[PDB]
Amino acid sequence: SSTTTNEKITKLYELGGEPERKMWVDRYLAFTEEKAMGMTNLPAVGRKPLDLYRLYVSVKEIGGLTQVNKNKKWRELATNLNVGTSSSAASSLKKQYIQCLYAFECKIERGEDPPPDIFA
Repeated sequence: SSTTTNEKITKLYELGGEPERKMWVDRYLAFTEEKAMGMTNLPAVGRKPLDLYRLYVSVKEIGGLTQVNKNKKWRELATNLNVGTSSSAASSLKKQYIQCLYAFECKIERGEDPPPDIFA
């Protein structure tokens, strides 16, 4: 069945070269453990684990967060990360995409964007 990859963390697939993404990704995990939402793997897909980095660069090329909500990009990103592309893969990756990002989307764009003199 679908289920989640045996990989709880994600910073593992990137130890050097991506200090920015490994940090945000490490925080996302520290965020899930913060509310005890799941000390185990949860935002993992069929094959590969989270792939937040590959999903972050893909979502940007996709067009944004709103595009992946009405442009049938759920099956696209699903095919980009190799998960199935059949049917349930899109619906699964859809919930996994929002589970991974969404709250993180605001924790990566809103405020994260170089404080535009934003009250600072």
